[PDB]
Amino acid sequence: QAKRCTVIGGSGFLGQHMVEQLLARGYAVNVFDIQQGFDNPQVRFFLGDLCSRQDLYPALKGVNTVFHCASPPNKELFYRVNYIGTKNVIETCKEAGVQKLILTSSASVIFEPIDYYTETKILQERAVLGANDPEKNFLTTAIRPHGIPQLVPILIEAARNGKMKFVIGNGKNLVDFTFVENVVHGHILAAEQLSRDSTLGGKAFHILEHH
Amino acid sequence: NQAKRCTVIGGSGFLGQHMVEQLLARGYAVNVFDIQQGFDNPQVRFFLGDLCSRQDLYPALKGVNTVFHCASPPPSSNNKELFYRVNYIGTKNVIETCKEAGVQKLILTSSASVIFEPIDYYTETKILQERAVLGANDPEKNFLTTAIRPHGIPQLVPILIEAARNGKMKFVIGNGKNLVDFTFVENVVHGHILAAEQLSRDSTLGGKAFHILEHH
Repeated sequence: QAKRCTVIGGSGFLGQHMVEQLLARGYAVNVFDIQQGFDNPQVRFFLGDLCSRQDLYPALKGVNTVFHCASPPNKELFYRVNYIGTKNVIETCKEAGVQKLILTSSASVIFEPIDYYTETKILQERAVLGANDPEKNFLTTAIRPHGIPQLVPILIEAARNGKMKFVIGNGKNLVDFTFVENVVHGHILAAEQLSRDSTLGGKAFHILEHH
Repeated sequence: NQAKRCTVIGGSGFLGQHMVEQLLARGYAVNVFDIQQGFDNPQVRFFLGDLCSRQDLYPALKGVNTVFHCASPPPSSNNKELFYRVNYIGTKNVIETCKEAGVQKLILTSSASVIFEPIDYYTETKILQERAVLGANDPEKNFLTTAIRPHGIPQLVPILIEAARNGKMKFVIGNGKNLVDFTFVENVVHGHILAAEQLSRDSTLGGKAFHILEHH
């Protein structure tokens, strides 16, 4: 019964899709943002600032996964949204008895000049990854898609030990997917695979291609 | 400039095709070793023969700086021992001819499914082929090797790969505005090339496998 979830940034470019893919999978999606980006069926929309617990908790109690995707299109404007409000997303994900928080960070963070927007995406990710807590039944994960600047990682070493963990999917069904749709399929697969293996907990993750 | 000479073993193939077209754009000399002459262009010396023959192959490599190997049989063939011929033994012969001609770097085009360690004998040969190639990284001899692992030259596919704590994961930077236009194949070529132009700057990348991130 507990396969319910919630998207922060559902009014964004990616949240839109996140929800889309998520409903098809058979999921009671709840959307939380500051505006109403569009209308959709079977998705209770919640509105409010993410920095406020008081405007947020209504949107989280009941669900077992939170997809945090929020990001604006400026220090305080970048600091408060990605840092201050994420710490509140962490604080009230615990209160509302959520079990699985999936952060949508970037790929620029693998760079250790780095802009300020990315200064806040490392701060954010660390926060989210720091809060991994299998004991209090709270597993967090970060996912690094590129884009939604002018420097991007093309290739990543795959350690020859098999020391690195990796997420497996079935590409026979997603033969028709687009770039954005693969960013979502990434978030979801980790999400549902967190529910089996707590040792994805704490880990950032890059997305691979599939022809 | 005798450091821009380089050869695309398997250069008549679909990936090989694009490999040479892009490598001509950045001012490389390109021999091409394969079997047929595929789709030709009057700026390439298309050698050809047998991949496993020391002597078909040596003239194709003598004089050049960088070898780009991507000669793999179609995984659809399922001629079991063919995969063992071409991917394994052939590559060994690639490896030694590359040392027998003092070739500086070798970029092998691997398979993303070699990460799966009920698997195709194909992939098993693909793993053999990479341990060899990555096992011949002799920085002192100044022979440097890598393998790139593309996905579409299939029941299981790797969607996500753990990013390490810090430092224990190498990566190749690109300038991600000129390649929003590139097709998938064009980017995969731009991957091997950047690998190669970086194996010169840092000997750190030698002996290491790579996957291809999603973009554009």
